[PDB]
Amino acid sequence: KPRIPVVWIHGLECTCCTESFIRSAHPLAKDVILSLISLDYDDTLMAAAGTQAEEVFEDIITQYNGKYILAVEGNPPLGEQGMFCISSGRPFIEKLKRAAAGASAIIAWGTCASWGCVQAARPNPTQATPIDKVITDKPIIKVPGCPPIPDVMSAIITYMVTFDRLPDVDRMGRPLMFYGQRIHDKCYRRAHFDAGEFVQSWDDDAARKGYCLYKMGCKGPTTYNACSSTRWNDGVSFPIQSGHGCLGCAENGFWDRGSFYSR
Amino acid sequence: PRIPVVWIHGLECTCCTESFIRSAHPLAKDVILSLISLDYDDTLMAAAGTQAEEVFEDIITQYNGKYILAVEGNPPLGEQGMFCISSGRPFIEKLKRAAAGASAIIAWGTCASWGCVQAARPNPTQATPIDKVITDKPIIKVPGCPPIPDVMSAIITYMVTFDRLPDVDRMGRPLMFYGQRIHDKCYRRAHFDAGEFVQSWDDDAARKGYCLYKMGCKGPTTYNACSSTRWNDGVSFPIQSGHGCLGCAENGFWDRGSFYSR
Amino acid sequence: STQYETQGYTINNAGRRLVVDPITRIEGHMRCEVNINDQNVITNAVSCGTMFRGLEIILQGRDPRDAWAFVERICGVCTGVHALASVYAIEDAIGIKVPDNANIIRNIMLATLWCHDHLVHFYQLAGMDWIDVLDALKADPRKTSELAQSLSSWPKSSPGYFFDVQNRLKKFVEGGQLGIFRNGYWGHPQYKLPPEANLMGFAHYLEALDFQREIVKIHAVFGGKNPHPNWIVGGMPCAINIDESGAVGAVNMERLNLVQSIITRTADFINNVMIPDALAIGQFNKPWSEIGTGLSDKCVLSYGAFPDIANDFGEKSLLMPGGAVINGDFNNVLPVDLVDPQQVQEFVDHAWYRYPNDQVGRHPFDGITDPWYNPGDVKGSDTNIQQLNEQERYSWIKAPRWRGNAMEVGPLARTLIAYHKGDAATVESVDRMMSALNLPLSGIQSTLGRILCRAHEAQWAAGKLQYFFDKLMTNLKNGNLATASTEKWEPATWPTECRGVGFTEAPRGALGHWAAIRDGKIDLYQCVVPTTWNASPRDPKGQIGAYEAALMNTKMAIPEQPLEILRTLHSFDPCLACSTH
Amino acid sequence: STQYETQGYTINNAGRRLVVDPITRIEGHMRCEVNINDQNVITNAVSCGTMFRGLEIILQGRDPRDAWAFVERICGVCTGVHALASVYAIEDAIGIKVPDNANIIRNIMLATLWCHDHLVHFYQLAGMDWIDVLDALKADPRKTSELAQSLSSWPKSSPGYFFDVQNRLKKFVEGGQLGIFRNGYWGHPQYKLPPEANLMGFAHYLEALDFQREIVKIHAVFGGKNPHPNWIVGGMPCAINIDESGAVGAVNMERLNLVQSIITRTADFINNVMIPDALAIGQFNKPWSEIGTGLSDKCVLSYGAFPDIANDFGEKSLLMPGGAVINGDFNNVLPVDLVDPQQVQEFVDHAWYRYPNDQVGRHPFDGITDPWYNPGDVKGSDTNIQQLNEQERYSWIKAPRWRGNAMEVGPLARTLIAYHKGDAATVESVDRMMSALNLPLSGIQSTLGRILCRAHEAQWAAGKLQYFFDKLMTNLKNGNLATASTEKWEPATWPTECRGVGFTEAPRGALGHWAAIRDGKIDLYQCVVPTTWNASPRDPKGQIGAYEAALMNTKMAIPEQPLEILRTLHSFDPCLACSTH
Ligand code: SF4
Ligand code: SF4
Ligand code: FCO
Ligand code: FCO
Ligand code: SF3
Ligand code: SF3
Ligand code: F3S
Ligand code: F3S
Ligand SMILES: [Cl-]
Ligand SMILES: [Cl-]
Ligand SMILES: [Cl-]
Ligand SMILES: [Cl-]
Ligand SMILES: [Cl-]
Ligand SMILES: [Mg+2]
Ligand SMILES: [Mg+2]
Ligand code: NI
Ligand code: NI
Repeated sequence: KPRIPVVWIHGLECTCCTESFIRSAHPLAKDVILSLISLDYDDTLMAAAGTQAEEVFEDIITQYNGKYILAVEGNPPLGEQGMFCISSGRPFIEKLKRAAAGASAIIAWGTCASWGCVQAARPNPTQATPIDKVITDKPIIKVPGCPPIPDVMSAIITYMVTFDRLPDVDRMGRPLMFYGQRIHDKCYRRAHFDAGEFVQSWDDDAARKGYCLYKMGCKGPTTYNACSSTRWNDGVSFPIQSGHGCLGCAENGFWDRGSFYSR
Repeated sequence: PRIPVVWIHGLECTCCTESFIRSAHPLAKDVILSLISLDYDDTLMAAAGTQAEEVFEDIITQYNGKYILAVEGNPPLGEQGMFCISSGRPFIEKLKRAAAGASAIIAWGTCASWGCVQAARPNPTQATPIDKVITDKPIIKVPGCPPIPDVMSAIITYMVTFDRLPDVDRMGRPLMFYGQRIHDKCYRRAHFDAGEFVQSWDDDAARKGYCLYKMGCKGPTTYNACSSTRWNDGVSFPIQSGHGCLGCAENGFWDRGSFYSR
Repeated sequence: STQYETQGYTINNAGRRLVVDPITRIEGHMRCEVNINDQNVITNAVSCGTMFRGLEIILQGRDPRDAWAFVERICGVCTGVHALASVYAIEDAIGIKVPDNANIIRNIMLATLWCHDHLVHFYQLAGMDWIDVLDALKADPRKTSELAQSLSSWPKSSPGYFFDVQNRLKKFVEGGQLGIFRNGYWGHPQYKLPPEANLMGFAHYLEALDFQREIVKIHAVFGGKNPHPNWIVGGMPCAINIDESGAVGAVNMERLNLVQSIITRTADFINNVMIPDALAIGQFNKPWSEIGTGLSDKCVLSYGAFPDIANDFGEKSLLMPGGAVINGDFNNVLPVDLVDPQQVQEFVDHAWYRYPNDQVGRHPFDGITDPWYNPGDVKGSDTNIQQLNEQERYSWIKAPRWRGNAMEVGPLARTLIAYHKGDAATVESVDRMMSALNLPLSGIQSTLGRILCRAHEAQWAAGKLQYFFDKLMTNLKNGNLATASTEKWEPATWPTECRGVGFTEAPRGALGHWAAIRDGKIDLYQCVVPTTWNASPRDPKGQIGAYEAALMNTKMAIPEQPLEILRTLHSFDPCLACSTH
Repeated sequence: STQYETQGYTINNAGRRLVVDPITRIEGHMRCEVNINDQNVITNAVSCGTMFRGLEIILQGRDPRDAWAFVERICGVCTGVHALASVYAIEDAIGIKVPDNANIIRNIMLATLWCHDHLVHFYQLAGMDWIDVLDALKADPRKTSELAQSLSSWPKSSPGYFFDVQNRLKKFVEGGQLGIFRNGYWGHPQYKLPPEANLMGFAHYLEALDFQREIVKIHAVFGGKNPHPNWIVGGMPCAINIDESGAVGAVNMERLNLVQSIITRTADFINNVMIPDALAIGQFNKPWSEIGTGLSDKCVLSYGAFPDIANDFGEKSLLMPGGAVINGDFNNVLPVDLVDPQQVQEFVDHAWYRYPNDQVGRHPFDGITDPWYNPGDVKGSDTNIQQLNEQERYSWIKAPRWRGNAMEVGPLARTLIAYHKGDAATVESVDRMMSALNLPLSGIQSTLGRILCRAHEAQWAAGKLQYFFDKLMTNLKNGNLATASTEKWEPATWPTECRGVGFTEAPRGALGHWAAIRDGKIDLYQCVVPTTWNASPRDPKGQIGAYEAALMNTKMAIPEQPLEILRTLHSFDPCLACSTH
């Protein structure tokens, strides 16, 4: 029985979001691709290149017009008439608009597609812009983080396939299931925060006991994600567990909220 | 040559053996084939009866002073010890003979450490923890019902890699895994601090992962690694799956009131 | 020396006495004694449970809601099954109905346990009775690859793989530290596998030791941990949240995805490693289809299990059939009633317990657990038993009977009940399996048969795992999330006095918990557990239980080496902590 | 049209133009154009980076302690390597020495990345240039098993396994949703594997896609997460506690045990799946040992990596050798100094940047990143390019040169440098690899050779992983737990003005970060990244970069199908986000 068509495009990016996706432990990314979705266009993984690849792009958005999911990694630059990101000799933003016009819905993977991420940090040399400031007539599901958690990305896909609907979202368009609560509201070091038990310098006795990283700049109190519950890389760790405060990487503008080591 | 380990079994349910073979890293397979010499273990060994006791006797003689004794379960003092019969004799006799030649003893689980369920009121068999019977040997208590698989294997690797026993708290529990409370590393602590509690099963609070204190969680008085290391290759732990801690690593936890009361 | 007749057997304690204490590669503590005649054939068999803890005493005065956590610790091997029986019993007594998802998840917990327990039994407990591990050192790696690929599609079959496994065993033995293999029965004439099958078996032993750790991740998700997951009266505590804020704090899509991944891998391992290995053991050991019949052609019992309709424990709901056969009459599968005082009774005339009248059997609602260590006229002393006196009291195991009949329970019992009730899947599985071995159907009533049925049950359970998971997902697609009923959580809502039965089919057979609640507390808690049935001592008529009967009439090649005794006992999968509780 | 000579090539842009935009199965955005003569031979090659973000601009005015986190996001494929170069750079500027365990853990993070990145590149990025996926449907499963078993001890080789893989592909394509395989070059005459080798390769593609997720668990332990683990100036934040209260909150024995398990599995997969597959592609594609040589027999560059003596970046410390070869003189491995203004320079005469004088090169301490999108006289317009004008500015990539020389970087470059410095392990690996294919040593200087060296290096890195882990455990046995130096954590302790270089060998080649600190803030931050070297546009003398040279003189079977272009470009493992930053 046919699988839901997915077109995956790439703007200005580091490819962290593709890389996260292929980490998925359950379902394996292999199984997502072979059995759950039809990943019909994706420059990073596809056999075809150049004119062969663009024939695929054009065929898919025509043949499944109004019936595919658009997944966006990275973001469009507005600077230099869009030619900070060139796709088949044209601005990426044109490919994004064309792809968006045929989509039933759009997944904005990562802080890049959601908000802007590192390229949009001051002074934003390319005028990198999040998808929802360019595409204003389509449902956009924001899945932020730099990158998002692998098993979150795959769970959101399995939700769409199993239940035949988009996840319910907060006021910012993030799936409630994974972004409804703060890092700090599910953090295993919260007991230490509550007790005033803090790491004050790297590798001090507090650090060796897993005390709270608040005084080292942790942004968990203002960051919404699943890292402290679902955790990373098949439940192995997350930033705080390995001794670094949360950077705030799921939040809009986190790069310009001051030093990662300041309050 | 790998360190000799003699694993004996008193009154038990075999949860501690079952936990051990769950180890994800190192795999129990690799512990047995590469890290230790598991020289005696009724649950897993090929030999039975006279063949098995020939191994027991030879091992404790040949490696006298140089084997680790692992103890699962505990000795009953009732009925002259014949609530637990080993080769026609009281288990406690086998325990004493195995203990006398050991370099050190691991007391696996709440059974060997404290007593566990058979020692709960009214303790029909007079089940007794190892350290009240063997009083002249190092005993490392590794409590829990059972202890976490990867904690059991981690303590083994510590002993092999470092050639020493783990440092212990005043009760003989390894500081590495038992130095802090479940509640001091619990991911639901934010909810406890905020007065955000499950009040009845499958309420809105339960569906948001709120704190289980009002449902009888004993995490505040229980020392273990469940909320940090977690269980079954970091998949879950009691609280994560919605049940309060029972207090299962603590001495006498069965008799500390209802699991659902404060 | 005396002789008497019972159930077609001549019990005769003339001749050489052999003692096997400890029985290894079981759960907990067992002793076995036999007498053999001048042809080295067993004419007397004595089953002894050598441990007791007294959970039925400990449970008195506990809150009924707490009971599951205590009784779960009857056994860490069949971990969870006693919790399930307990919540069933308490719900039955109070009149609690659980939500469908709770029932489905409980079925998943039980199926998971069946898969895990049966797998570990086949390889780690029974396997070395059939696989000559040391003989694997003589195998040809290429011929081992050829054999494996002839039997299965399982990927891990390369010559180099088998060479590596063999090399690892060789270096292990070279260390002069044979570990769990020391002083085994290697080379015994009853080991019939060729070297290549021994190397294949040993490789699979290792692969199963690894893989079994994954199966219980299903228990970790729904139950917190394994061993000894958590449960509640009223359902399960693993609240579900798919699409709302805080799903990170509950059973969510990512948690369910983990569960699905484990189910698929579990089915694959069982279907492609264990099932072919069981058939292969069959092929090389066909004479064992005629050994260890015991009570399996006389009296078999199942209570049934896996209610597919929530809170309905009737015949149309239970996916695993219940029923009893007596007198070898498999054309009349009789209904079981666990409240009927004339059905299940326990005798202690040959057990270390006190009753006001030890010549009568007590239904568990009239049960008494009053320990009395009195081994009588043993050879030796009270604290140094050289020979038990089976004419007197000789076990910590009570003697259960069904309408006064001695019954076998477990996989083989269940297979025969389902077969004779006309379950289509079962008839097909059994016909096809015995066909593949070119054996008559009667060959299933044997020590080999017990092993084959257990294997097939692991396959059945792996199938049911997916079915249950799919039913859970169907409810979630329909917006039905409930996992607990709390209507009667508070003691104030309970009857002042009530009693209930919780029953299921544990890996080893028919399990029941009988509970009486009074004034908000456990007044009585009596357990009759599968190994209690199978490892039973004798009753006032001298009738022998399943183990003793299966051992009767068995030839031993080498009296000093009890391989045949081990083979038959292990085929029942003894759980001694279970049996005694 | 125009024609000129450089580096032994005739650059001729007469004749038919071919455009490949996008280049797929790379990281990020690349366009390639060529001219081909009527013999279908490439006479002109044009490498164009089609993206820019401007990290060097974004970093100005930031705290030097934060830099690593920003520049890590240069790339999610080579994730971590920029953070490593960053902490090295800031530590060099300020004068910070990290404790040994921090250095060892950093070496573990780098070796982990080499293993992961190389594995994914081989299978997911380069693989389908060599493996005809649809041809796998024609294989015989038994002959596939026999081939795999002839090449490797790897367990997963059964006929049934290959049948199941083949059947999965069959079902995938039966619906006509070919996904990533749609409109591929399948059937192209340069596909030389037999069907059995295609099915073996495809099976391994899938196995690698699964297995790669495991490798990065090491990053998760020490660095919190992958992609984009965390780091600090002064060492690493993953405090170690083995034997004290609260070890549950740190890197403890259980955490280290997880790492060990991953190391062993990683080595196994690389040695028994990737290495034999690399050799198999070699055996069937030997002509590609003479195609795509480019600069690999002229100019190659390594900075060196993996300092084994903490805080010593000299020749006696780096386990991966540094050095430069020019003019094809492999007997003169020249020392590299990243502070020397006459060594590393970047030119922008053919890139979209402003310099005061675009006819000279600027050392990165004098670097300028002032974007200027001016494609000049294209065929088309500024926003609709049919043909770049390579006589003018044609790339977002700057043109690095070493003493004015155009250099190749990456696995082949490193292999050559280490080989010619007399590294025993490299000499033996190369000799054995080329012996196995019956090829001369010169055959490594090729498109095929780049792939073979990359596979080699994955094996080398897996071995070093264990070595570093062992060194960490040695320190812990000795009570040496320190992971951070913090005596210069505070800005007030830093020089008012200072500058540093952080350098390493990323998966794709020589990486450098040049940082100037002034008044507690980043004053200048200039990156030169391996794909910047390889994908470089021309310089004022018209010298071509590694990609352009490798593509020159290449035969194409079918002009419209860029399979040969993709093979050569993919062999360098392009990272375009890296190249442009
Ligand atoms: S480590 Fe960060 S998220 Fe955790 S309790 Fe402390 S401040 Fe909150
Ligand atoms: S769930 Fe238990 S351990 Fe966790 S915060 Fe609440 S009371 Fe403490
Ligand atoms: N299976 C099992 Fe345990 C026994 N006997 C129970 O119930
Ligand atoms: N490897 C890698 Fe990325 C590139 N080019 C860096 O540095
Ligand atoms: Fe994830 S492509 Fe990597 S930068 Fe932050 S999300 Fe973007
Ligand atoms: Fe762990 S054998 Fe199981 S009861 Fe509590 S530890 Fe004992
Ligand atoms: S830095 Fe990002 S990965 Fe999670 S812990 Fe903080 S949101
Ligand atoms: S019940 Fe036991 S398993 Fe851990 S969470 Fe509590 S100590
Ligand atoms: Cl795209
Ligand atoms: Cl942002
Ligand atoms: Cl013992
Ligand atoms: Cl206790
Ligand atoms: Cl029959
Ligand atoms: Mg009982
Ligand atoms: Mg630069
Ligand atoms: Ni049991
Ligand atoms: Ni990169």
